[PDB]
Amino acid sequence: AALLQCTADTLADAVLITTAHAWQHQGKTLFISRKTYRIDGSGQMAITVDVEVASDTPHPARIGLNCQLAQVAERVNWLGLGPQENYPDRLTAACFDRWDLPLSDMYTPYVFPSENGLRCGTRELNYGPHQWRGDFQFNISRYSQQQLMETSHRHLLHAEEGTWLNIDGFHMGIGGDDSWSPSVSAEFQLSAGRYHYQLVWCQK
Amino acid sequence: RRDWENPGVTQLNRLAAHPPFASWRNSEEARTDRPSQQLRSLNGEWRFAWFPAPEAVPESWLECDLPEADTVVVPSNWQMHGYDAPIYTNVTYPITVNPPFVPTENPTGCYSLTFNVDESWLQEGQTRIIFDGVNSAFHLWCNGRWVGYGQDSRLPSEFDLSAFLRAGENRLAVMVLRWSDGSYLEDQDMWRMSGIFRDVSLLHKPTTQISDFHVATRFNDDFSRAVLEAEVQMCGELRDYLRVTVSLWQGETQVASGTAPFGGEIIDERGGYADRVTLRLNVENPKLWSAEIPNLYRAVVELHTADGTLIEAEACDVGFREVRIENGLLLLNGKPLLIRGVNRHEHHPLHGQVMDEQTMVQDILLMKQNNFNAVRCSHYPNHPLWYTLCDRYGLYVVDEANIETHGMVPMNRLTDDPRWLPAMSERVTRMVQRDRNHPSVIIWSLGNESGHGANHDALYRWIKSVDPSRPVQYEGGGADTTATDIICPMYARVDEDQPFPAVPKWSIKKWLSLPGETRPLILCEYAHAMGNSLGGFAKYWQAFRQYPRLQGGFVWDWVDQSLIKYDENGNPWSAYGGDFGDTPNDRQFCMNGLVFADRTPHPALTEAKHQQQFFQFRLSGQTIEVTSEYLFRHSDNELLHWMVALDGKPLASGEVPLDVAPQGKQLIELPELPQPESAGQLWLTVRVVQPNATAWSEAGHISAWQQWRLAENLSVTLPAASHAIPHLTTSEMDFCIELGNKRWQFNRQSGFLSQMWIGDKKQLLTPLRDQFTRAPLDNDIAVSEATRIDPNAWVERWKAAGHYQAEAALLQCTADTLADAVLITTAHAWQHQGKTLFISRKTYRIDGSGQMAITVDVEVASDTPHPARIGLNCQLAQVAERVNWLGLGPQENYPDRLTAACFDRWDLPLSDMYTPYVFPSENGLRCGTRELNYGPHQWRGDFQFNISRYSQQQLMETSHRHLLHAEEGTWLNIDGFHMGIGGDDSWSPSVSAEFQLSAGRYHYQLVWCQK
Ligand SMILES: CC(C)S[C@@H]1O[C@H](CO)[C@H](O)[C@H](O)[C@H]1O
Ligand SMILES: [Mg+2]
Ligand SMILES: [Mg+2]
Ligand SMILES: [Mg+2]
Ligand SMILES: [Mg+2]
Ligand SMILES: [Mg+2]
Ligand code: NA
Ligand code: NA
Ligand code: NA
Ligand code: NA
Ligand code: NA
Repeated sequence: AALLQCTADTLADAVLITTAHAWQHQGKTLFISRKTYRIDGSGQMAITVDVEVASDTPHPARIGLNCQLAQVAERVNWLGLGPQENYPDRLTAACFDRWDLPLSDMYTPYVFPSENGLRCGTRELNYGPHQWRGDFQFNISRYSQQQLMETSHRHLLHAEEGTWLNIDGFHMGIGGDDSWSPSVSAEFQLSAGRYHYQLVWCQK
Repeated sequence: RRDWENPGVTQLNRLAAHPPFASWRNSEEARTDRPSQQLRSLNGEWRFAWFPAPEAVPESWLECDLPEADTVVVPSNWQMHGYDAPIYTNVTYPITVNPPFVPTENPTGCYSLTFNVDESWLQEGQTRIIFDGVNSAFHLWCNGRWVGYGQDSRLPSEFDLSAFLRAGENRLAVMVLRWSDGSYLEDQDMWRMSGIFRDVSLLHKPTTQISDFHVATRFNDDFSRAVLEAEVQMCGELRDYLRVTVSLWQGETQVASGTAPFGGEIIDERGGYADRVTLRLNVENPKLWSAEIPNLYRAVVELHTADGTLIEAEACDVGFREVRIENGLLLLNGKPLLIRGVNRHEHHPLHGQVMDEQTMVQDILLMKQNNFNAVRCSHYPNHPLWYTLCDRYGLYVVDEANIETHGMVPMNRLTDDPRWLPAMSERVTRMVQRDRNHPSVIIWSLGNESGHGANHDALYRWIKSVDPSRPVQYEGGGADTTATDIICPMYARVDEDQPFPAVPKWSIKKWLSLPGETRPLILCEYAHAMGNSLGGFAKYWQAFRQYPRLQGGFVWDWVDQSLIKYDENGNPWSAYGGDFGDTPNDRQFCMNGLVFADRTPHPALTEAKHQQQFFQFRLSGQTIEVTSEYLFRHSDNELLHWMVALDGKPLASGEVPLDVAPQGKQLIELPELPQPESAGQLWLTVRVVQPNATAWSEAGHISAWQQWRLAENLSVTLPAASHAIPHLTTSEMDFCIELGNKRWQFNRQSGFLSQMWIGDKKQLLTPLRDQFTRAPLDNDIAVSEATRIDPNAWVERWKAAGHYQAEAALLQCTADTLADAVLITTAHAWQHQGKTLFISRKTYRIDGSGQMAITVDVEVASDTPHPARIGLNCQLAQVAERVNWLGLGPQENYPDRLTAACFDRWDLPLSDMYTPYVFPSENGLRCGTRELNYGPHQWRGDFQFNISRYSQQQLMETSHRHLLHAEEGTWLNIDGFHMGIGGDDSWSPSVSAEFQLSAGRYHYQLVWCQK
């Protein structure tokens, strides 16, 4: 990430932070992310994200945010598709409802670890004292993506401190027509060029 | 007798049907297709009188011209001259359905002509009269004596006048009935007119003459050898000294010839045809005919005495081609066709159903220029010159019998009735008899929308027996009945099934594989081009290219059937159904063309040209792969032009000749290019240009194109700090922002941008407000009527939900002062009777450079019908001469109809940004636009827009283009999102799901600035 802009403004009942960043590689701009964070008297933090993805870069795996929360909580409660793991091209069986599971059920122990446990079509997510509202896809677990990608076998994974939360505005399909060639259908690739998503993070 | 109310009497004294004759008496004139002294035209000024019924015609008319008659031009349709009204009805008959009777008030047209006959014509031989087209039935008298009668408005009726004429002056009297029993078989979707609307001629033939001739061409396995076989029949004095010589010419060279006496092979216990002879000519390495290379030979048929006297000669152009269906594919000269077709009615806005050479040529040129290779004679045999022109210019033809009984209930009531077999047989048999020697004709059709009756089965078999060289098709009764060799549905969708009981229209892809099915599938009609339509056209072409057995289709249709009317002032205007007092009527349903009645294209034409391209392209790296879809020719008149531009600015370009064999591939490696560090998207556009003119196009004609995005360099460079900060002033009713010479005013009661000044000049006539509706397209209205609401049509669903009348409720309107800008925030709710349909949340950020950034986020209730658009609109005070944009163009393009458009910088006169569809609706949109410039304004983002002098409300409220009036200023519609236009059909919802705005939440953003 390269910073382009970072400003702060006060409005009548809130403070507005505005940022812009570019992600580059070998001098090429891959992605540009523009955001606004508006924090109001109610304590709700409204996050707006507008991303540009260069047309000539391979369509990305996801367009989201992530962070490592300091806390660990017993349950995960959401209003979205579930209860089990579901992805864009594999979510027909999931149902829109209010689901509540222990944190570990939000992690899928595939023998060869990878991105896993996403839930799509979520409008509200509750974890510890935190609540996130919007229309997004998310995964939450004790393992960073970095770990999952560096680890060959599930038995060798170790819970990190805290909880890693990935909240996505958009996520690529998983494919599977075959597993020895590109198998994600065009309609599930993030090829729109410009994406927008918005979330509200507030306290419970 | 009322022979016009008796399907058992379709003619009286009519001569047998046959292929075009001219009775040349010199073989070289026949070879050259020069005029024949023995074939005269009686076209010109005739005498005419109109009567309300046949009972009103006075007997004196048989012997004398009526003083009150008018002199009129023939051929013509009398409605075109104003004698009575033409009627526009689609399915329902124009007369009460009570076969075989017709109304007793039945417009009768009394035509007459005094003409000359030279004595020589009467000293020997036979003199006949030929009426190429009389609608719908007629009695003929010559010199006051009754000659005969004929029915079938679309084929020639011939009568021998030998015994009725005299040297010098003679007078014809033709009593034409508008309605007859033949009308029950002429219910095609078109204007219902009448008269002597095709040519009238007089032909002299010798007493011993060629009465028919059939030419066939058969080949060996690889088409390197052929045998032309010509069966010739004579009438007259049969004698042993007679012979027939058939000679075959390629230009001035005689390639083959055969001579034989009459007397065919023994056929049965009683012998053979002593009045027939079959000549067989071997032809080595024949030049084959196709729509791609219409190679033709000339066959001259000489009837002569053995010792050398030519009696008469007949002739035809011959195209060596084989048509056959094998293994489920329609093959032409052994290769599978891909039909880029169109249905074409014979229509002229001034002349009605009278066709002329110019018009026909004009149409074939445009068809070819637009990548069509085939035409369906919807729905009757055409004027004879049509076939000659398709044979010479090269178009594949589906010749269709003049049989349509759509309005019956059920549709096969007459076609399944043995009593109507005779009438139907004539329509099929006479067509085959006349048109069987034209190579352009590749498929015979039994007629249209007449259900499926046993009469169809019988006639299907008759053709199969008499002419095994062409497949027979017929759509009625479900498009895959036992009366068709080809599955030929109308408006079947690509992926979507429409399972109507008894006659379902399956997805074409699914249809091919139903249990036991094996036939090829070619839609006889698809892509209903009514108004702003052709949405989803590319979906059909992708399917056709992907599945071998999907062999194309015929678009509906070529030309709008509008008619010219004149206003008080005498200015012409385009009329449709009901415009002549005609009722019941089907309004605008008569206009479904790719082109306007004067041949001006509608925007959809470029979409068809593009999807129908003959060259396909793939890009890998800087290697372009060109694939030819031609089956027979090499790309010998083609060059590849390539150009790279950055956001519309040319950076490089070149040309490469194309050398690709039919079905072949050519790899083209592009040069090291521009790697610009400057911001923007690089775009590659390639075009195939024909350097040399052809019979159908001018030098430089563009036949195909394609575009691809190449490298993109996203701008990361920051705007230069401004030495200014807009000032805000507030009152209870407004928020006013000032910056330099600029000012913005926002109304606090409505929540909208009410005015803007540049300098001190007001810029808006109406505020900028959200818009979620469109002036409905023909496809949105479909078959809805005020008198008969269709609740499933889009327009009706939007109406019912209140979209057109919902009112914006202000939920919030705030102003904030930033470090370097003023920020206005608003939110509105659109509601209708208790229900919140849409919520619009926006921010307007006006900074120190004078730019206004607008962000819009809309929510759409999931249970309201998906809206036509999600955008803003306003009436600008200025009117500027040009419109310049960076986006898709240059022509009108919509989400489901934009493949043909190319992204570039376009600049057109304002008026070009409006599409004058006869029936007004939402029109002129251009999609995928990044920057729009109009006068002093500039708008940037990623949107679709239209701009014109006509409001959506005005377009929605006016039924005819000629009644529209430019409003003050210019109306601009800038959409974040716009619904597809549809058109798979125009009488049901046809917009594909992926083109409906059903996302629930929508985001768009624009920046409005100056210059
Ligand atoms: C309106 C449908 C029930 S019939 C539909 O009408 C169209 C009108 O342009 C064309 O005539 C089509 O051939 C016909 O199938
Ligand atoms: Mg009759
Ligand atoms: Mg000779
Ligand atoms: Mg003589
Ligand atoms: Mg019809
Ligand atoms: Mg009507
Ligand atoms: Na891994
Ligand atoms: Na095909
Ligand atoms: Na029509
Ligand atoms: Na060439
Ligand atoms: Na209208």
